[PDB]
Amino acid sequence: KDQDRKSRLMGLEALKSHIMAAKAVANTMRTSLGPNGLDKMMVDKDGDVTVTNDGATILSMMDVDHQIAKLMVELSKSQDDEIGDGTTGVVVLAGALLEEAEQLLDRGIHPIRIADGYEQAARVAIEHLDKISDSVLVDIKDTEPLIQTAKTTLGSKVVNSCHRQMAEIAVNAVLTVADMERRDVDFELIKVEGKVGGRLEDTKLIKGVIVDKDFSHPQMPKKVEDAKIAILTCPFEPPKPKTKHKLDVTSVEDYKALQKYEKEKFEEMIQQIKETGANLAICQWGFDDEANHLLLQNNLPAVRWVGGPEIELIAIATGGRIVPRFSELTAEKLGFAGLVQEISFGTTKDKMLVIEQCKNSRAVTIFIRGGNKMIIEEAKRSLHDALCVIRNLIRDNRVVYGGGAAEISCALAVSQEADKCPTLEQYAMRAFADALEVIPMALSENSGMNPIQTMTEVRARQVKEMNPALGIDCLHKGTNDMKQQHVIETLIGKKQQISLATQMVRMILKIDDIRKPGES
Amino acid sequence: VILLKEGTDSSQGIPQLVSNISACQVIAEAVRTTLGPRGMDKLIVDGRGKATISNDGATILKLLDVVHPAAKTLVDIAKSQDAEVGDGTTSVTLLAAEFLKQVKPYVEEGLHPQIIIRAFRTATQLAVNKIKEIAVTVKKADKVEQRKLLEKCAMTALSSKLISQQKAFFAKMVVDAVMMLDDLLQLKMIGIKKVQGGALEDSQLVAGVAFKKTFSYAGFEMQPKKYHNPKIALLNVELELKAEKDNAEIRVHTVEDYQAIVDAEWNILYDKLEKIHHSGAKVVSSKLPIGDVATQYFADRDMFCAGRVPEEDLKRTMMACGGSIQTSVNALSADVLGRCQVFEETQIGGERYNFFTGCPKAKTCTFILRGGAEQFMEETERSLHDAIMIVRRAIKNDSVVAGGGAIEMELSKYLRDYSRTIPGKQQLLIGAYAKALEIIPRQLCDNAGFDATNILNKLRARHAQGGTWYGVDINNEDIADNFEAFVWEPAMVRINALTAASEAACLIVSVDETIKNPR
Ligand SMILES: Nc1ncnc2c1ncn2[C@@H]1O[C@H](COP(=O)(O)OP(=O)(O)OP(=O)(O)O)[C@@H](O)[C@H]1O
Ligand SMILES: Nc1ncnc2c1ncn2[C@@H]1O[C@H](COP(=O)(O)OP(=O)(O)OP(=O)(O)O)[C@@H](O)[C@H]1O
Repeated sequence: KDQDRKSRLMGLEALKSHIMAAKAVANTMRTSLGPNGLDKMMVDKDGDVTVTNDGATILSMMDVDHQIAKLMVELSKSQDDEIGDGTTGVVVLAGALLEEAEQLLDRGIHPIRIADGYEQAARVAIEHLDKISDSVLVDIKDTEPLIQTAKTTLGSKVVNSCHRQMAEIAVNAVLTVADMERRDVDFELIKVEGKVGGRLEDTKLIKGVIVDKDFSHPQMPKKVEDAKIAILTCPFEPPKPKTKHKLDVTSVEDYKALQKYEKEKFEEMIQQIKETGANLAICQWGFDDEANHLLLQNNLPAVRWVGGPEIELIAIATGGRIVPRFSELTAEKLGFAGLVQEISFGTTKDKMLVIEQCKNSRAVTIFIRGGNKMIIEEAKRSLHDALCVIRNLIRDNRVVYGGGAAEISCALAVSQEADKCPTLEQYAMRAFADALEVIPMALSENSGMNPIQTMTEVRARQVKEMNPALGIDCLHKGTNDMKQQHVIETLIGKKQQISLATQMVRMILKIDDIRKPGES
Repeated sequence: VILLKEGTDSSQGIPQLVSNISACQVIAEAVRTTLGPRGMDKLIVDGRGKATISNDGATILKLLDVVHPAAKTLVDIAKSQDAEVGDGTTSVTLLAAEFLKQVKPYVEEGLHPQIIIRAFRTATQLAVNKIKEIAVTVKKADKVEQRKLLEKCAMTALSSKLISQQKAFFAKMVVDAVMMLDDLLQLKMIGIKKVQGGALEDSQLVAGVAFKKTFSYAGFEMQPKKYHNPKIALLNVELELKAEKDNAEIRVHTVEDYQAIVDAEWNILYDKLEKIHHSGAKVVSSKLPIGDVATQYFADRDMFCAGRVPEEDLKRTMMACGGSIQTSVNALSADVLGRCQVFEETQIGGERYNFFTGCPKAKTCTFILRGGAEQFMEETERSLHDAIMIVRRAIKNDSVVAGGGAIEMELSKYLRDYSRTIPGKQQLLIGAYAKALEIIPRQLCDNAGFDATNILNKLRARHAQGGTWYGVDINNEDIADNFEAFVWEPAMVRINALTAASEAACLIVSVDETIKNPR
């Protein structure tokens, strides 16, 4: 049904319409490339304002209606776990590949020759990256050059003023939850929380689990050195339901009887913590005033009003289990911790619970601070980009010089190997060499320099001067050769940037018909 | 003021047929470029806003739904093509409209459509006898085993692909997967799963049923994987402590029943776990997610549990284990339980995967893909599904013909030579029927990006010299012998595609007036 009111696009003009749907996405994000990338204003659906230039926030928030532009949204679900640094880089690469393919479509070449020709030239550019890559941590492990490379990818944003102490934190967080010889870094084992107030220098590395809940009473001790934590859902008190107790009393004969019936329950379940051997009582609900007076005398602290996901996040790090009531209390499901402390922040009444193990754990949490809440969500993503580069260093310590140095040397090898291809895929190989030069050309355009004058000077430098590649001066430094300026990208991040860009042009050029049924 | 129609849509004559011939070509234009293994895919979006990316001709016509009357006559032929042979909807849709295109100038000159009906019944009946003469039975030719021949046809079908370098490993796995099945071959029995990460060498072939196992809840360090004869249970019940469907809310104002209220809510979970313990099910498979409390139950009772299983993988497990899918828990007994010989939790690809091996009804398999992208594995899944299809038809039908337009250019040469010896109105129509059959080697050159006129002029010159099995090549930009290059197709599907394309072309020509009732 519904044949009337249906948009159709077929013929040769549907091929250029899919190019124009992809050219609108690339031209917006060719200005936000590099550390000198221009900011983007985001207007929320309810009226909030948040400004950023990150690539992963652009693709997730751009409510596009074209299905060709919706295919550009799909690459962000798999790229942020792989490269983390070239989200703006693959969009301009997929767009500029279709720019020269728009010129190739005027000649009459079929897109199944262009999609196969782009896959042919991508294997030459991938092979050229492995020949020019240099190692860092071959045959040994070291933590000193890993912080220097992490200082460059972190300081590309506004958090460059405190990039030193935050780069040492992300190195020790990955090395605790994961080993370098195992090469299995888990992103779910590293959590990042934050609260308003303070500076960026007050970032502390908590090896364990943090929850934003205080103790059940202000007279509770703030130091638990014993590794026995009972995590339950019902507090050690007379039993109350989940929503509303609503105890009915008739007269003073029922109030006197229910008080003695509650005084037995106030004496039993409080002393039921000592028969098992637990010290901390993390319960989902709070405690009463009569229970808090008894917890002070027996030296047993407790955490009140712990939320839904806050319970399960503690028991994974400490190795505990969600206990439903007091009858299932065993010593095997009790949590383990080295230091449970409460840390306040000035006059703020947050008083979060800091559970530390004081050892090499398997779940580490990072608490960042700042003067505004928009900087805390920016610094969380800033450390998340730093976690992927260290993850790429563990899987492969070989690295390649970024900042346009790897892109120009790849364009020289592809154009040299294009003459050895005596078929109709030769024009697609020369198309791949021209689109590879656009990413270092957009780097110099965002820096305020002439884009063509800056590009061809490195062409005479990477050929006539020296065979090692030289970078493009993007941060207005003294000279070229960004290897001396310590701006180096990863090899896996540069190989998958080429492969994902070829994958999206192959899926776009093969699509030649769209049918959109409207309303009836 | 007295009208005979009064809203009745009706017209007859010659231009009613010309309006029906040109309306047939809009359906062929929707599946013109999807012909061939290197064809272009179409983008179809439904009313919900979900974009579907596929190049299969059966999936395109099922989502087109054109309200034209002559367009609906090409739908049920594609439906009958799935019942007669199993596939070939994009071949009979393109071939039906090109029969009407060549006779479209002949109708306008005053020729009656019933004479074109008598020519389509004649030349198709000659095409049935001509196919069976050239079709050779290759069963034990040149004393080579059939396992070596089945790896050769899958090598050409998987050529010029992502796994074209390692095609020697992928050709040996698609043969043993069909060899693991019974005599009743089916494409639905062999499932394909994808595992992200790793190189292409780490692809494995599961002899039984393996699923994704997205169960990411608790339950580590217990529940041992190795079981000799476990009882496979297929459930659809949620085993969480605080479930969205299984709860108990009673509003009393007594403190004595408040302990019993939480105990009664736990007894909903506990009695549903105790019935699995009485039935003896060593492995627990459920569609709904399983909580962390139920994982502690089977840990001490020496059993395994794994939730978040899709219902498609549960039905493949039912066909493998031979049991039945039970939604409730009180009806769980040995009549619906399964059995297998080897069950283990593997760590292939970094994630946990469960698979059974050694079932009494082990007629299903699972193919595991490894690669750096899911869209790399998505096109590999469709290419390996195409590699299974060529292997499966070679086992069922031994009498095969050369594909790649070799049987289409040979039928175009014989029907042209028969038309020169027939006087009357059957010369210009059957001679146009032979030229209309040349659209299969022509669209194979168009979708592959080759020169469509440079190959087809050399292909007909090769058939004029005596070449009977020469066609187009998808790898090389020249003609090649498809019988020597193991590009085959059975004779029965080529016959049934011709009698379906001629019947679809005859139903359009025999229609001259359209009757519409006003309602
Ligand atoms: N100091 C520098 N000098 C020159 N080039 C640099 C410098 N720092 C980074 N680059 C280049 O900028 C590129 C990253 O650009 P950009 O900052 O626009 O993406 P991103 O925002 O990091 O991506 P994401 O959105 O995933 O964080 C890298 O490929 C790198 O080569
Ligand atoms: N490996 C191959 N090399 C050359 N030609 C091939 C190859 N595989 C198939 N063909 C040709 O492609 C044509 C069919 O193309 P395609 O696979 O797109 O349709 P199909 O799915 O076979 O259609 P249907 O489902 O109706 O059978 C056949 O006529 C066959 O001759």
